[PDB]
Amino acid sequence: AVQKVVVHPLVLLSVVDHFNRIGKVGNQKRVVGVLLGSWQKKVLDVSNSFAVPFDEDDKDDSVWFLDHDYLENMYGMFKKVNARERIVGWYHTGPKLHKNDIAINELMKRYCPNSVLVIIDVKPKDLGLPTEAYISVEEVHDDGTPTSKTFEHVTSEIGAEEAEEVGVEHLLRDIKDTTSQRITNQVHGLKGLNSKLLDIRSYLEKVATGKLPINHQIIYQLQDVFNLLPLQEFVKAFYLKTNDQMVVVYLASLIRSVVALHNLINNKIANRDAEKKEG
Amino acid sequence: FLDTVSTFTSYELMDYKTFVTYTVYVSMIALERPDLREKVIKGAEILEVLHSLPAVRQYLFSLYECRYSVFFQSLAVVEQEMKKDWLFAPHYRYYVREMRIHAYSQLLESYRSLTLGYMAEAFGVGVEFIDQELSRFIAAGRLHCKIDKVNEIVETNRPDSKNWQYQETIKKGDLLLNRVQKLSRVINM
Amino acid sequence: ILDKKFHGILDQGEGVLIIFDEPPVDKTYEAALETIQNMSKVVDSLYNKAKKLT
Amino acid sequence: YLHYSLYDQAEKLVSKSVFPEQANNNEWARYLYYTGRIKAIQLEYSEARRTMTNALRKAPQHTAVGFKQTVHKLLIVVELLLGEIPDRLQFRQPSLKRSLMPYFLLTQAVRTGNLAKFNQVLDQFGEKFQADGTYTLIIRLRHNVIKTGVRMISLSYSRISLADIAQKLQLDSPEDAEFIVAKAIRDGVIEASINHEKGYVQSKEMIDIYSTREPQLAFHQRISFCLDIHNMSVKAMRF
Amino acid sequence: RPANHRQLTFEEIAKSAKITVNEVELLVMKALSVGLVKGSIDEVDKRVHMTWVQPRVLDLQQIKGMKDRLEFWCTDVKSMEMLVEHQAHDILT
Amino acid sequence: MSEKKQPVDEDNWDDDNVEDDFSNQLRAEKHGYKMETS
Amino acid sequence: TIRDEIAGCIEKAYEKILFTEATRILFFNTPKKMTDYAKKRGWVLGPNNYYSFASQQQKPTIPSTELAKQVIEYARQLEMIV
Repeated sequence: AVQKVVVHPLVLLSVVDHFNRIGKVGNQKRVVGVLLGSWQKKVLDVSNSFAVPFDEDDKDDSVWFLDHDYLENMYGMFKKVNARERIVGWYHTGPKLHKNDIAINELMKRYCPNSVLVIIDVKPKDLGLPTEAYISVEEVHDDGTPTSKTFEHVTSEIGAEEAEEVGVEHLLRDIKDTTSQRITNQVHGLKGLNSKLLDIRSYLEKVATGKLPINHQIIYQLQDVFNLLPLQEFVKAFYLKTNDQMVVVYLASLIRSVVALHNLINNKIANRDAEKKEG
Repeated sequence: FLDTVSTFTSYELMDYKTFVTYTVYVSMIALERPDLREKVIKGAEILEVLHSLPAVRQYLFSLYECRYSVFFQSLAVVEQEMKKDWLFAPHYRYYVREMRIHAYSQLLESYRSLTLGYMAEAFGVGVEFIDQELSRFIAAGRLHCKIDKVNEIVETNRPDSKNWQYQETIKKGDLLLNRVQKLSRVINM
Repeated sequence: ILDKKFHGILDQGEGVLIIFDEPPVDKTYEAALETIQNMSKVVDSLYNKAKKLT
Repeated sequence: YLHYSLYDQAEKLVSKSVFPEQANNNEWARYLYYTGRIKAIQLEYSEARRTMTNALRKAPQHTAVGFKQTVHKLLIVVELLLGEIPDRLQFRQPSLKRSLMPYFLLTQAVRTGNLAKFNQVLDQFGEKFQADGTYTLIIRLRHNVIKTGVRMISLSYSRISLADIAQKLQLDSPEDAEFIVAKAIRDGVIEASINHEKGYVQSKEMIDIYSTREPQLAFHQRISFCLDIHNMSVKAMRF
Repeated sequence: RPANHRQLTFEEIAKSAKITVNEVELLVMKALSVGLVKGSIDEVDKRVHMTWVQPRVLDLQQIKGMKDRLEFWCTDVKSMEMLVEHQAHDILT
Repeated sequence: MSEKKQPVDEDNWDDDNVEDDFSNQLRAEKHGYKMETS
Repeated sequence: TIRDEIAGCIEKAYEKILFTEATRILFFNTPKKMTDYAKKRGWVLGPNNYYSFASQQQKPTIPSTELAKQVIEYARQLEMIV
């Protein structure tokens, strides 16, 4: 159970350079390596990790190579450097998954009692946030079959544990403190919209060719949180918002008339000064 | 005249009782109910002397409990008095009807589902009296309230923080806005 | 009621009193009075203007 | 076209090209005054009184002795024709007093509802009314007296009777009071209807009309006007 | 009924729920104990008010024909996003 | 300026506007005589 | 211009009239012309009775989103200027 970890972009850059590695050394495609971390709480830090030299056979994804001299042995040399960021999990590239992820994470489960695998992004093209984490889960079914371990979306976010932007900031050379709202608006809208499009296409598949998860466990309660407001007749909220906009336009009117007077007085003062007292 | 500790008796004070007269003929208007009790009631310094003129004093006493019958009795009284008193001849017209409207203000402010007839008793026989009176008073643009003849209404209304406390905003930020506008027009044309 | 000891409306046409008071509006009072003072200040500045003009 | 007969104001109605930089800053003021007298004599209350108001507040100074005064006597004739005017005395030059000896009693006849005085001010001062030379005032000033009555009393009482106001203003019959109330609904001041059996008005005032979204309708014009003057001060800061 | 009038009268309740007027109150206070619906039921009009509920199990025909809400949402909040942005278009800046 | 055709042409003074507004209401006994009318 | 101004001003904001107020304000006690009024303006000839309609005003609910578009061009005009 983890709500967030420190996704420190330094380990991001490590991932990126070793993806460059797996791309330049040959044709090993799926970047997979070991995630290291220090369990402080349900919250955690991911700033140090590494890729393990591993290969996945085309068929039988349950093919992997985790050298003890490149992990267990390295761990001891890394133990003298910093014992905090312990063996905590691992990661894989490739958008959806392969078949081995579960077996890999359960092999490494001995190292970390809550071991993680992370679908890592090698091409930042997302609408929102990159790679996310998935811890060991026991979530089989109402059927309750032999416990499946397909690691659920163990939410987290991009933790910047420390600034260290002495160089990081020194890299951006692009942005300011955006005093931007429109950017947020277009992003939010289009993202909700394309998400809903993915939704409707998925559900048309469900009706057409979708499996038993057609309404698996929450998709109906998905529609229930949609059913939060199931024209929604917000007439209570309509006159509510009427008084709200009384407040809004009182704000607008008073404040912006103040703004008017404000610039008016002294801008005109300086204007007339430099205008007629110049000649 | 808030001194009351420095105008005991002087070659300028024609009569300290007349000092009290001039004082009350401005304090039953300046002094709102808090200031009323502050200066008249609380300020018992003038009381040790205004003990000599109890007519308007008891008028002021009713001026707290709002006893409109004796209000009108002493109202007629003080009306004649000002009618026969210096430096008021061409102006005393308002003071009395002002006392009228001001008292009616609070009286209606009591509550709404009320009648002038229930107060016509306090008005004396004041149905037609206050009919024309308050007709011309609201016509004088006074005392936002509601009253009828076939219904005989009373009202408590006129909250400033309904629109006026927000209307002054433009009332002035347009008056002065265009003031400075034309003022800042001839700066160039 | 006249002295803020009570805040509400009584009745004789219905004989039913009702209590109410919700005065405080820091927005209106505060901002409006500040703007009034701003108007006074602009009135002040008007004479600096009329002077530096002529 | 003002001093002589009045035929070619349709020329301004078809060829309204009257908008320069408004350079001389008093030429435009008195220009709006003259065309306010035009719309006053065509027919207008609202637009004419607002351009009279704009020329009034666009009086340049008082550095020229008593020249606002006669022209202001003819300026607020339309405000007299409103009926909602008090005595106008804050304008009064004391050298204008001997010429407004008619005009002071005329605005007193605006404040009074007397009929014999409404025609006795005319019978007393028709020559100065010809010095004005505007019949438009007296052709509607009786109607202004009855509209002053209807505004006052219809703002006063919720369910008045037409007989009370009628035989309070000497109407003597129900049916012309009905035509008064009907042409007042047609002129749109108050809701007041008739409990139709023999008249006997059943009516109401109007509070709880609206007070929140309706100000912020006009606040668009408030602050859009403010930002117009912002950009005008910007284009004036350019100088 | 997806529609409003969520201040429903007690009438359909007392007709089709085989319950009486004196027992609709128990019918929904026992449901407050249940906890799937928590209405703010009117009692001056006796109306059984509808708040949030626990909806269904499966409506596969409405899992297919939820497009009139889902694609409704998608293209209409998208279009009105385009309209807000299209009225504030050239302050892209 | 007056460059137009127009070149052709508090004791109680403060209370005077109200006075002419008071010029229509019982200017200054029938108020008090109404007491004994009923 | 008496009669078509009666067609306007017969119930502008009235409660109701009857046969006798038609006989007073109108004239010519009953032709097919006041019957033509009752069958020409969209009128309910009530039982010796008159009404403009069943509600007289055609019953006069969103003041929000149009002023939201106003806020769009309003903030837009406050933009591009300083």
